[PDB]
Amino acid sequence: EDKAAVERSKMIEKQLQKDKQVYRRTLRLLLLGADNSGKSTIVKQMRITSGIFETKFQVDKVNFHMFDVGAQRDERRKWIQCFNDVTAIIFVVDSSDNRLQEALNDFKSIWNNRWLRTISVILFLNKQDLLAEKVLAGKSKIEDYFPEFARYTTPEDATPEPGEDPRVTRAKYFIRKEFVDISTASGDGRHICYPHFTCSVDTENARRIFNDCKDIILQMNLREYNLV
Amino acid sequence: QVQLQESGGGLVQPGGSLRLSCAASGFTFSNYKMNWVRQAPGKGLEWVSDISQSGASISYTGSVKGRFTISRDNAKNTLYLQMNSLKPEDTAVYYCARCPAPFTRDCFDVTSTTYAYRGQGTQVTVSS
Amino acid sequence: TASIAQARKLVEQLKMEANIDRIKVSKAAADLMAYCEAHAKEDPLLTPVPASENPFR
Amino acid sequence: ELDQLRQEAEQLKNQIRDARKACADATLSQITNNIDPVGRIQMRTRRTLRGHLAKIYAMHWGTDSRLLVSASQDGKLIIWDSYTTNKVHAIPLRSSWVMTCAYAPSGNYVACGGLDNICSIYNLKTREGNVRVSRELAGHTGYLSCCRFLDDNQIVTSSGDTTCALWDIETGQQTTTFTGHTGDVMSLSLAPDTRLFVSGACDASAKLWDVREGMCRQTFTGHESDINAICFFPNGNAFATGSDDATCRLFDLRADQELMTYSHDNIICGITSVSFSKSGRLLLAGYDDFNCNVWDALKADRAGVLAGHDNRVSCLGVTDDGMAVATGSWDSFLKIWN
Amino acid sequence: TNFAVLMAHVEVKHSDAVHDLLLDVITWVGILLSLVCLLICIFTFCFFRGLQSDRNTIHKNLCISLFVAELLFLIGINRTDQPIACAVFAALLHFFFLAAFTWMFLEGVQLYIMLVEVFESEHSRRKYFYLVGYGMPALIVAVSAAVDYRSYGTDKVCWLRLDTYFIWSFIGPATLIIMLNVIFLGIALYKMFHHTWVIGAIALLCLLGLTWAFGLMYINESTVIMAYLFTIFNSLQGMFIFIFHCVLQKKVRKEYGKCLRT
Repeated sequence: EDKAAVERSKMIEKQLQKDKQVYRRTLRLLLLGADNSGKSTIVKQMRITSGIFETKFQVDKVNFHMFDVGAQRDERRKWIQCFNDVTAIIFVVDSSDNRLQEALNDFKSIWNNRWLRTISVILFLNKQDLLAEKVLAGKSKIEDYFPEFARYTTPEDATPEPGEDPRVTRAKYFIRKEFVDISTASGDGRHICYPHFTCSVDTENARRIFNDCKDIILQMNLREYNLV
Repeated sequence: QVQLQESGGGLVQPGGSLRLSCAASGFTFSNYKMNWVRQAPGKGLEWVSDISQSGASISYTGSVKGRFTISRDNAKNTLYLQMNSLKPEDTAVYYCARCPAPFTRDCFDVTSTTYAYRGQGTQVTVSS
Repeated sequence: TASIAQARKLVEQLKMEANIDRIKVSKAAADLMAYCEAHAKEDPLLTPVPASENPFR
Repeated sequence: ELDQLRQEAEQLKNQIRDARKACADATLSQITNNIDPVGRIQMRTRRTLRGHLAKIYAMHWGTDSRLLVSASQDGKLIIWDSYTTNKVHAIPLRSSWVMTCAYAPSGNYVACGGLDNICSIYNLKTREGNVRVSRELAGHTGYLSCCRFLDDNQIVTSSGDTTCALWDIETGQQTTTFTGHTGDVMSLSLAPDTRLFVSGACDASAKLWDVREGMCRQTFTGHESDINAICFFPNGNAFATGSDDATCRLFDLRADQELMTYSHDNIICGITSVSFSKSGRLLLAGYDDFNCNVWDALKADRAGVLAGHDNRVSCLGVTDDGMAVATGSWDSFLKIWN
Repeated sequence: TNFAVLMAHVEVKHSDAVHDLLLDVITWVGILLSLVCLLICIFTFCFFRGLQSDRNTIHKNLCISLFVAELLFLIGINRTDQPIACAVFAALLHFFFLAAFTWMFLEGVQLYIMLVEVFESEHSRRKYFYLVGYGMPALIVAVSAAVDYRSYGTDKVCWLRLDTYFIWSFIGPATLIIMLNVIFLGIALYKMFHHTWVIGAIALLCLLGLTWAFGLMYINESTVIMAYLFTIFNSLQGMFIFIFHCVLQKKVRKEYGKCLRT
């Protein structure tokens, strides 16, 4: 009765070929942030005891699946190894000073882990309007938590947006400079960080994720040709 | 059986000085990365400074820049924090922290939900 | 008083774990060696079998 | 008072340490200076099963030593016939993040679990010939790590909320809950008689549990970091543990302490999977440096290497009659050795 | 009748020196140096599981076509003494050289859809590859034979004729293909200077048959240096393909080590 067995194997192989063709052209992203951030808003901002939540969207006829972590504990050193083959990690930060040091430390620890040294990170510095109002009002002083803001000056090649006070520009680019210094401290050249500024009510995030994924795959293709 | 025990601390006037010394038992001391943590009334768990395997890499939080010094004593299995010129906002309980794995440069050790290899702590009180 | 309950449970468990009969280590070593020697003729990965009776060849 | 409780805990711990140090008279290495070394052990790949699309995390053998199940991070569970490399079943899952699998001792059911905090039980032989989902078990508050069957109507699970549980299938309700660890629970193993089982749980500690009652019998310490894999010795009177500190150890349940350490000065990577052989003479272990090691369990000296993989080795298993050894790794292939 | 008759539209080339002996020796030494590397390439691209992909497909077919064409060139070019026995060799040579050039073109088209259209596509395109690789050569040979079938064989050698312009039924398309490959090449290098070396750019000079244009500008004497470059570089195409895509590639060399260390 070997003939029936071989027939069953061939049918299963046909099914697996269809499944592989579907699977090979879907991108997978992982979302990370803190409780006081606004990643839920971003999840509700994107349109086409559960342990994990999944959302799906489609941009320019390409399908993205995104994943968020629900009912889990706060120790992350074991289920973070399940995401070593994803396309990108999306990190959301509350840039309204204080818990910025915790965000810096978490980003630094993500950056240096062995199973995540080839994975790129897309950085969102959320909470912009709150930062603007806080710094403009002047009740709280940034110089208390970070002494190095007592000498920083805006680089001469800056390109500020119109209708904006220089003080808020100094603040925001200082905060970005800290993260980029931690990023380029290793200086290896195998993975890259992308910083952006976002607010609570915006409608241009899918395009940013799209473009950075395109750049990621372009680099990966150029490395195949030994042509970089 | 990982064990860490702290010593030093107590009461000290503003602008004072003390030395916090911590001893370890139950593992090789050199392969690891070590950290400092403190907790103030009505707060969570904080972070201060870190030192690597050899003592050639140091890192501080901004609030204790120019104040406190960290030292690794390999032969005597000890970690040291020299602390000087204080403010009343240093009143806290103080723990050491060991990284979970050897031969690495990453940490996941601030968790409230009972991180395993963490000390019991000592009390530092500043008043006048 | 969560800490009090946790300490009480820890002390109760330690007390229940300090009154269990134990034997010597060399006895355990002898038992393991005897077991290893007993079933040595039926271990193909350590004692290879002929090719005729091998299901995989 | 807290101080009195802590002092009592310290005194009990010191009494335990004294009574434990009052039992080490002979070492395993001194009583075993007249054992013939097994010599070099060379193993050759006989089969290579292909068909998965991403990394594999688990596999279980059948009771007849012919059929096996495999689980991958692409949402699929395949049932293979190893003799002929045929495919007997392919099953798609509702979730892609799978971490465990189990195969029923009677050959009628399979189970799976992962990051959805849910255990799914699938029926194999139905009147229509189709595989359908028979049960879903829910109630855990953290990701599942391992699961094993006792019979057609009971199951045992271990989760990342520091707990283990015994489940009744027909009613669909929890029957018993085992608590007492401190960190995530990583692996559990079942005894040959299925009345006691052991668990390793990511705080350098291991415990033994009784099923019909629900209490902890004894605990063991000694590792420096997390614990990753665990399994029983054939006679049910020992077990072996691997850790993320690059060391393996052997524990016993009657002398109630440590016996033998397997380590080296070059090995600086942890241990992923562990399983014994039929006689208890070979200890097989997977490492994060792409290859598997075969250890003489009584001499603590290496005896063989298997070096055919191109990524991390995750799962490893031995047959019920002793014939073949099956390994699966993060490169989407699976190999049979004999 | 050395090697440059393939690319030779000016029929009045007549020499007055000892050049012919050197050119013939270079051709014979070059081709036999190939046909040994191409076999290794075909075996490597066929018998190895870890390299299966579209690029490997195109490489394997290019090697097969080159092997057949060069073998037929060596066996049956100097057989002008049987009027109906190499008027069939010309057709085979035509068809297989055209196949080689079509696969060279598919190399550049493949280079397009990995840097410009970065993402994957819905459906596999293997069948269209096999249908454009072996379809256009067959169609061109059939149409050419329909228009004229008696021009398959000359007096000096039996390749395409020259009194009538039948030769442009091979020079025509081939040149066109080159005129597109260079385009694609530039695009690749453009990304190098806009999004982020010598070894890779030289390695792409062999799959893309860019050196084949040297033997088009070879008309009178005091131009003989061009035929020399053609004969030296093109007859050694197999050697360059082998060196660049079978020795300096980490993947292929690791696979060799794995299959040999067992």
